[PDB]
Amino acid sequence: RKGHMCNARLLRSMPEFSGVLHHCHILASEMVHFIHQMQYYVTFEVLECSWDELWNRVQRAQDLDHIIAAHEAFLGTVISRCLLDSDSRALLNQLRAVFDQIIELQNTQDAIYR
Amino acid sequence: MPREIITLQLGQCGNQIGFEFWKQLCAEHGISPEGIVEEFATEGTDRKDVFFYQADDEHYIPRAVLLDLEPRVIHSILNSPYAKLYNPENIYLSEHGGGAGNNWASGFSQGEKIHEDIFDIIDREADGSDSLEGFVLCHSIAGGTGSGLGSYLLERLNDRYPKKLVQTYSVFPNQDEMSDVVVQPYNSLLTLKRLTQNADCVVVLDNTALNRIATDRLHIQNPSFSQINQLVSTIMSASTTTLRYPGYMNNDLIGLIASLIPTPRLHFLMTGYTPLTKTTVLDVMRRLLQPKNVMVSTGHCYIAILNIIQGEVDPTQVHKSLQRIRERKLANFIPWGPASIQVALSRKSPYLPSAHRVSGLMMANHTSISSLFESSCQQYDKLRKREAFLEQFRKEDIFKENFDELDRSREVVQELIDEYHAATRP
Amino acid sequence: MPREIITLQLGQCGNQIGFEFWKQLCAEHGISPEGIVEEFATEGTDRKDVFFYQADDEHYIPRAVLLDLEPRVIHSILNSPYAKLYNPENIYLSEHGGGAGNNWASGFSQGEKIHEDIFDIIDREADGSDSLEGFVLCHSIAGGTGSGLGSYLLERLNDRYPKKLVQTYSVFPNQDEMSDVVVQPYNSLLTLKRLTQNADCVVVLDNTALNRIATDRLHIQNPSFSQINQLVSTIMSASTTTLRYPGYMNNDLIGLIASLIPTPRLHFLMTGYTPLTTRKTTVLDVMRRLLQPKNVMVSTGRDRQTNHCYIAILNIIQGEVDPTQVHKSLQRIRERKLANFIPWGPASIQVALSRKSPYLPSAHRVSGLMMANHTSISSLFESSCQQYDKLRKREAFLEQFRKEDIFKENFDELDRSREVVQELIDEYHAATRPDYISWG
Repeated sequence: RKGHMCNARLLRSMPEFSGVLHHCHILASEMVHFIHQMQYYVTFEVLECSWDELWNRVQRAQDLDHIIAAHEAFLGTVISRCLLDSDSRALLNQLRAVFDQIIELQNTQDAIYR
Repeated sequence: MPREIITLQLGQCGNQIGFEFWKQLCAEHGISPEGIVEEFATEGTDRKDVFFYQADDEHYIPRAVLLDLEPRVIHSILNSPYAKLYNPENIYLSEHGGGAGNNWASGFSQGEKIHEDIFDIIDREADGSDSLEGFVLCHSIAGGTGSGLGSYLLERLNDRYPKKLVQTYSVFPNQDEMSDVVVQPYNSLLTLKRLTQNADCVVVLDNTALNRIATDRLHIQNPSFSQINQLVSTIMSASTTTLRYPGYMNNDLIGLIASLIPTPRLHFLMTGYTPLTKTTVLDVMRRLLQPKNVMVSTGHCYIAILNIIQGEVDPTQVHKSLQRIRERKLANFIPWGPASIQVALSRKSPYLPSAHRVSGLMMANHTSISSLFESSCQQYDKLRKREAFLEQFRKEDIFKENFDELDRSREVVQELIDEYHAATRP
Repeated sequence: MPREIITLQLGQCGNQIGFEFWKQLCAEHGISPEGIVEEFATEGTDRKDVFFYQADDEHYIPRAVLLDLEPRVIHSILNSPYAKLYNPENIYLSEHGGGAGNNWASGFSQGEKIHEDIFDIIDREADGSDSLEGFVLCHSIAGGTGSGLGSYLLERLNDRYPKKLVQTYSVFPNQDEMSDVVVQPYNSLLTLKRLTQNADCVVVLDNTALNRIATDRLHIQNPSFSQINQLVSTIMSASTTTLRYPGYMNNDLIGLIASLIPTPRLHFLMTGYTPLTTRKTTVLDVMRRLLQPKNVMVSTGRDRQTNHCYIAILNIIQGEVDPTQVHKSLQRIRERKLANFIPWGPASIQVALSRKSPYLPSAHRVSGLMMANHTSISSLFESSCQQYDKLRKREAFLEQFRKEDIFKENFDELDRSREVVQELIDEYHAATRPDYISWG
């Protein structure tokens, strides 16, 4: 996105490129929205919840067994929210394909700009 | 590794806002006005190296460059308790104490006159930054120095760092009051032009909306510029909260901008701050939805909204607030793309006393900002049609031959308005 | 969602009544004069969102807009101990500091002059309201502002908010005292016209009845404006009891009105209050006192020719009330025929039991207010029409109307108002009659 929005300033002087610039900025903005939302979900729906579980448990822990169980619960909550199960594998693959497509779009945009 | 950001404070208003910003940051991080870490702030979780440098005397020095065409504000900063906060090598002051005379063209010529001092400072800071993320130019579009020189600096940052983001905090003049600067509409048009064409992200600071917020929400009868700048400093602290508190996501300004500016030409960002004076996620969002708390004068739909909530927040209350916001359709999104509404939970700074366990900032991209650019264009056209205050412009190089720089600024701001409307359109 | 009511205080009298209303609400909620909730009032069981707004500082701010074309009352509110309770941005003052001068035409022209500012304010409050229920305009029907500006605001609210209720509390001038406004009958007729055609409910506040109450029940010789405003504030506080004390049924004014007003034009409500004074009161004793003419707060002419009747009665009984005593009171009222009802419909008599404000001192373990729609209000409308006809037939006090645009060419709006008020009197008498269904 940085390259998009800098190069569309550089190449604004030539109007021929503007359609490419705009279409790339749109695709990149869609990707940016998705990634930002998904990271906010992982941070709060995975990390925030798992850390709150861990901290509440440890802060009410009276036994070492209790501490161990609390740490396991923290990690389990993080895994569950982060789609770390053996049943989320398809959604994980889709996430990974989206990542790889975003890298590909980056490469294609850099090629177009070159 | 640090991700340094250089703050450029331009003209009287920019320098005063930078000074109050540094005071607010010091207060939020528990840093004294001299740059010394307070004993209560020795164990802070904030990354100071991003925005401050540490001197050999344990002084934290702002990565701030103060440029003004008038001596009054620079002298006030150097005579303030925060004089030791700024790195002295990063301060350029024009020896030509004539200022821009509230003339945008004069401010541009002054930026050219002080180019070497300013670009020497910028280059020194760039080489002195381990991982400079970018530059934030804080200036006003309506003055002479801050407007003309601000547009010049936006251009020069775009030229010097054409692969680096250039963000501006551009103060838009009050559209409802008669500007004391008869050329103010020209300055405003030139600044809107530079934000639309040469900036990756323009934070619109509408003096009309800021005054309205300061009066209606802070209970300031006749809100002073000082109270508005205190709100601005609160906003700047909230904007740096993701830098000061290490999180898992969106820990950099690059990521913020990429989340905020989906259209490179449509790079005008609206800001929102709260409190303007036990808040639940839902109660916060309900108060945020009140028009009196939006910090952008937009004449339209929201493209995206990010609420950064700092303090002790129940994530389940955040989720409930998001669910209620969705059910209530509290934000209108672009029809040609998915509605980007994010909520980040962050902790508040431990060093700033907060009467409120939780504060929140809303950043909203809303197409009515095009109406603000249209208003600025109309003010420019109102001045140009009267040839008002042009005798001083013809003395300045940008206006020496013709007023084409004003007309181009009006065109650029029109293009910005039209792009904002297209972004309002599928 | 809250069901917000915006209180619009118009002119000297409206603004003073609004100020006393805000004082009463503050006292009922334990809110300081600065709008801050008192420490002792944090645990109230009342739903404030219906009638108050909450400021960001945990201050409860009245959902009240104070609009005046004369500075005296707005300045009095901003100079009162409650000045900090109200949002200063909710105070509109006409730059034309001429007021309506007790002239309906001048008040109307002023409403026209401040139309945009007023509807901008109303829309700002509507957007600041999650589920705004409506606006209550506190004005006088006999003055200039409350009559003229009240009619203007009623028209503009009806046009701009055609799905929102516009209720008015219109204070009628004292009929027993010589009005200083020789055109007062014209102003009253015009206000009655606007209440009849463009208002959903007009609460008639007769200064004659207020004087009668002050003499007979409070033993106030020559009641001062402060004592009148204290009575008004008592009534306004009583009006919010169904909102302030959570019950199972009829907890909102909309539902109350829909239960009380089967005929949209027959929206003139009479009030009665008890005790009115400077033993455990039973429900039956309460209802008997309410049925006592000395406790009715409306000056209706005792026309011996028209057998006036109640269309509807609501008895709001505030305090520690035994429902078995309520049932006994209903039985005794029925057996004694203590109320005459409209002949064309069943006697709608409801009784709501409510709790008193924990923050407001109640000298009476039990109080009661009666709100009654009673055809003898027609005697008031007939009197207003007759006074209008007396001035118009004599063209008395018309020079100031002819100076105003609404009356500059002719008085046809006054004559239509006089016709409407005559029709209102006759319709109220018919509503006292079994033929009311065919009266219109």
